[PDB]
Amino acid sequence: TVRFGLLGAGRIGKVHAKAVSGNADARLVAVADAFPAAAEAIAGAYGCEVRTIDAIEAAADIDAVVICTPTDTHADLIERFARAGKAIFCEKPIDLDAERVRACLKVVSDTKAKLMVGFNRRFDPHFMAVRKAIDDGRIGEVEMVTITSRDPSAPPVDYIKRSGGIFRDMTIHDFDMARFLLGEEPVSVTATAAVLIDKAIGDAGDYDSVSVILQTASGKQAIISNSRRATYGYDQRIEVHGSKGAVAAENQRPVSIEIATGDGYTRPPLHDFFMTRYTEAYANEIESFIAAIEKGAEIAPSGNDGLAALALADAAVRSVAEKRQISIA
Amino acid sequence: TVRFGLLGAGRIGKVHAKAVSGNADARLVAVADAFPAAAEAIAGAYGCEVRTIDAIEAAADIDAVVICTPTDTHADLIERFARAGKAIFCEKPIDLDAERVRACLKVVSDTKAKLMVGFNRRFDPHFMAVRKAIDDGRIGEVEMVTITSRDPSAPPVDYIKRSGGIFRDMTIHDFDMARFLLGEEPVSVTATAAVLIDKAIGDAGDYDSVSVILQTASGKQAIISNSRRATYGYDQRIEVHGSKGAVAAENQRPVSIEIATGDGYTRPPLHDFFMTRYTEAYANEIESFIAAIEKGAEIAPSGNDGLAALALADAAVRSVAEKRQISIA
Amino acid sequence: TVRFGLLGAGRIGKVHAKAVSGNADARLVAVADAFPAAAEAIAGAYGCEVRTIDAIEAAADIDAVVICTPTDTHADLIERFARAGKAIFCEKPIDLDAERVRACLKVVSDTKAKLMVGFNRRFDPHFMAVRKAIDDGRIGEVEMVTITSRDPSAPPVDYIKRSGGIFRDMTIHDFDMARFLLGEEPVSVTATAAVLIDKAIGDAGDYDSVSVILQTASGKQAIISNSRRATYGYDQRIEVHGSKGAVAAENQRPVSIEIATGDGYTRPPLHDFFMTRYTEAYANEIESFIAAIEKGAEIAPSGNDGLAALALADAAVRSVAEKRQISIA
Amino acid sequence: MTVRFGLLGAGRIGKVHAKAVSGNADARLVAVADAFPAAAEAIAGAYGCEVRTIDAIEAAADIDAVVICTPTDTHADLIERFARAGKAIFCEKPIDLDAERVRACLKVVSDTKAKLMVGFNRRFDPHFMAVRKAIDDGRIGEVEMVTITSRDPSAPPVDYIKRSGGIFRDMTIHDFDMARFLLGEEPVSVTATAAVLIDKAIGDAGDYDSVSVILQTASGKQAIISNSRRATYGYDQRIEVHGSKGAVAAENQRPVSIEIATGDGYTRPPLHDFFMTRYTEAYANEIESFIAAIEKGAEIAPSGNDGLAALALADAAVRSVAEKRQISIA
Ligand code: NA
Ligand code: NA
Repeated sequence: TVRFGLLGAGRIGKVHAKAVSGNADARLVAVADAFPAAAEAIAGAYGCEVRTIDAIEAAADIDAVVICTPTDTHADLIERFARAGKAIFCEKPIDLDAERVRACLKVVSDTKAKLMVGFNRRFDPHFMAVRKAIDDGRIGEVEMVTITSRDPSAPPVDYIKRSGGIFRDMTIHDFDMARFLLGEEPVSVTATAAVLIDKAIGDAGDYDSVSVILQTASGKQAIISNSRRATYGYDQRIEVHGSKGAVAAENQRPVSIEIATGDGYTRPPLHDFFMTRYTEAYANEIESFIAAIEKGAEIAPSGNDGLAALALADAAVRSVAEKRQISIA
Repeated sequence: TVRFGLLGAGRIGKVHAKAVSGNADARLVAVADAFPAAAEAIAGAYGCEVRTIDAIEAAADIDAVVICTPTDTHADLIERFARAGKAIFCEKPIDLDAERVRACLKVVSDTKAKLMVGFNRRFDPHFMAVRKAIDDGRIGEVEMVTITSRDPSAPPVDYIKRSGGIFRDMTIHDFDMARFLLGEEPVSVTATAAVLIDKAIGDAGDYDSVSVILQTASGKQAIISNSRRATYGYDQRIEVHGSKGAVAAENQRPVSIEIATGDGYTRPPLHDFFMTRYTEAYANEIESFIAAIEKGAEIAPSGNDGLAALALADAAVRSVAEKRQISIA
Repeated sequence: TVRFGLLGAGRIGKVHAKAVSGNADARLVAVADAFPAAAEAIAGAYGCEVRTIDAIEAAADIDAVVICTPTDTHADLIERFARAGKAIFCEKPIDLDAERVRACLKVVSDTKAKLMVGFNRRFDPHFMAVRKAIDDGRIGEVEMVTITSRDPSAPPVDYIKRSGGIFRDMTIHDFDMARFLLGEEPVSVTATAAVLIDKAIGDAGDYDSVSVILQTASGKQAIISNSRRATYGYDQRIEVHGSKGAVAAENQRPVSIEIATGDGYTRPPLHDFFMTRYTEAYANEIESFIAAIEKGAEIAPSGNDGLAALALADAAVRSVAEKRQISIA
Repeated sequence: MTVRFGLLGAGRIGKVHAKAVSGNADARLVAVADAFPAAAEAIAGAYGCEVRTIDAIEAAADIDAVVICTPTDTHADLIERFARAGKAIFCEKPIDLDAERVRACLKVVSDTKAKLMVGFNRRFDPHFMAVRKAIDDGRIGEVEMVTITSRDPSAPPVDYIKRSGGIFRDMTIHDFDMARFLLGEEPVSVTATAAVLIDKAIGDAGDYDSVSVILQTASGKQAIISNSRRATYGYDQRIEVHGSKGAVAAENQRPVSIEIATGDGYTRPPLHDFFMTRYTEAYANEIESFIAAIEKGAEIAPSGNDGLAALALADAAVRSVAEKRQISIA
């Protein structure tokens, strides 16, 4: 069985701890975090040791690591763990700077490391079923993709300043989803953006409401709509229109009931955020990773996928600034 | 009693006739049409006269006209009937050339004439309830609009050649819808396009699958998605995300049943023909005209709504060709 | 051209007058009612005559009659017009007393008259589609039928006293629906009942909340649920489970929008009034009556359908009182 | 503290509880038993617990609680034995098919102050719980009329049918419990109909496969229940409650929710095959509630009396079909 070390014991870390513990072929061996209480919290809940990042790098009883530390640490930590011969799962992003990313990937290649990036949406049972429908020919040739993502609320200002901006922090999942759904590469990005929700996000130099169109060489188009706040919860919809039809995945909620009164028919709001919306996705993610470890199996999403997504995000940022379509090729 | 002349005895003409005839405050006095069998059938159906356009224009027993003739006759007809002192309902568009439309409206302004343009979707009960919800404060401030429209099949190449292209012929309804749903004027347009469905359309100098982002001065965004072909029928969706919540209108189908087997739960496809989808909007549209004549209120959608829609289409054509964001004057 | 007399100028009469007039194969010739002004308002609108019932019965220029007068006149009027050789459409029921109904139908049979009873739900587009799915074999052999009907508001006591009680007045439509969906005769009825909504209904000797199970000789079962009051509107559902799958018809509302907030996703309530739900069914029913006259066609729903549905109501009453399953002779 | 569990029975239902016990943070699966050692071994293999005998689990100091997933004819005796041995007991439905036997069993459970929860897992489903909570919160006013539809993907085999006590005792039993859960009051009368519409071999075995039931309470509230042994579209599990101020319903669940639209229509996937995947959250919540009962001493629901009450409704349904009349509940 595959022995895991977890780095980062915050929201994202907890979600991965659960997934690892839930997986029958995986053992969660140690946790590390800057805040010791935060690693202890997970150590208790799951019965694993607390350790330093250094110690996990050094330990021969760690086959793989899961990196859920802050954004600034990622590229460094991947390189370190690839040097030490660990299989690596790293949460988005590899880095905010595309050149730093390329450097980090050279190391992975040179060390022959297994790296999976965290685009968890590719492992959602619902979104997977959309992709399998496309693969089975149910909608013919893909033509037009529509992706709408709305977070329940914006992060605080401090996270925004470090985050790399909405396109890189939020829209990046959707850029990856567009690549996942289209079946081929976007070669052009045009984007609009505004600050409609909270001035303070503008003051920090970010946007909170963005719209994007990507186009491939064959003309297929993907439209992305993003908003940092929705009162009804975590909006996560995909839709693909094709020559033979369309396929969509509806929004998920934790509980599905309906109450009818003179005021109408009411169903509950959506999941608060990724923690509960993507529980099954996290389990499928870890399982894929394990298959990619214990067998020599194709890793996806790869380091190449994290870069391509950032490339689109960078190209969107510029599109907004230069008020025009930005080539990628 | 409002005395009507009808110019155009085709499919739409037949509908508007039905509406006018059955309205208690209006009478269909005469019909004019280049197809003499078509004008005769309507005359027989509603016991009114067949007249030439000239006779209807010069007649003293006609208070208003419904213009359902081909697009290239619209501007000229509007000017003539304004000068003759009739009130005018014209089917979209006024003309295809912005410059021509401007000159037409100068004539409507100077004659002080009543002109409604046929943007029927403003009169759809479902879309009207969406706008009403926004008016009632139910979603707070409008932030992001998404509009999806897909026809059940492409037009024939002869129709395409005199249509003025997808942005002017199809998307024009969505541009108006966007203005209807946004609080505000769009001041920028950006667009992508392709020929995904039938190369005969690309040859004829047109696109069949287009995407459009519009932004207002306050930064509000509307996204428009159009496809000329959808095997599942006539797809007409609007959604508006706001600060307090979101509102949307659902697709319509002629019967609401569901059959469940080992293959799944299946509901029928949507309407296979636009006129069946919009039977109520066409009725409300004329009813509203006839009512706005009598009390003599100011009219929407108006000539300028006709122009603004077209200019937005014009900017979309440029935006694709110039691969950049185009500003509205 | 089928020439009609309308007997009864209340709200139902007005709707039926519309249907007859608008039909290319029918003319509304005369209208009777106990209140002169009611009859005059209809006749005047359709440019036809006010006549006495006696005159319509004697008249050689009347081919068919629509009966919309009070229930206690139906059996007598049907007999009269059957003897007079007119085709007959009668609003339910023939009479509240099954022996009286049997007498009426013997006269109908000896005179070889044509009689349709107004079980308008058989002509609803949605319920017809369900029945067509069954006829086409899409659910295999019918096994289990579930019918739910709930009114928006309970009727006033004076309505109740002349209604024959909930089973004869309300459930009667569901009993006919059951026969229509089962495609074979129920032979047993088991029912329960209560006064849950308004004690005044119980004080008048009636119930407001009832449950019924019908079973056929082959063992197929239909369950019926009825409530006199639902704050969410006029609930009318049918479901049929069969050997290969199941089929259901969904509730109808005036507009199809949805608002999402932190309180959840809310669709509007159902129609608040029954005639608004059944617009098309009333139109189809009359259309189909007129086509059956033009042809020499077999008229359904027939007098016998009227009797069969009442016999089920009578058995339900007795089942409630005697706490047992009642066999239908 | 950690609750130490012995599992008795390693079939389908046993596997589902193994998973739920395993998945719970406060519990450890220590021992499995089964009459077929391969089946037990398989569960021991996959979870790293021991294969013991039932006698051993009974005598074991290192067992706090048992989950009884053995055949139905062993339930009442096993409950009495583990009650006397001081284990907390979770028992899959039924306690017994015979109400007098159930009564004798509950007397032993009461005399030994044993903790017994019976397996009406539907009460722990997040969707059904939220229906009940909405009713508790007053969102539909006073309950008036309940409608429950349950349809299995396909019928069990004849050998199972013959030892099952028949469709009312074996299938509808869950819906009788659900009706009591939703109504808030006891049914006092049962009237039912039945037939063999699906497979004549069920009828030849003395059972029915398609049944309809109406329950009524003293205040007049009514519950209609519809059951079919076979639905091509999967495991149909719906509840609906009409009240004075509105209605509340839980829709069916399916494993994947997508929609494909073509000229043929808009198609969503079929439902869950069976209880194994439909009720995974419910089985977690149930074990969680059982542990809470063990840890805090809270009174248990679904209790022994709830198992008895559902069986008494089933017995009344059987009589109602045979006698063609409404049967009152003692
Ligand atoms: Na006529
Ligand atoms: Na555990």
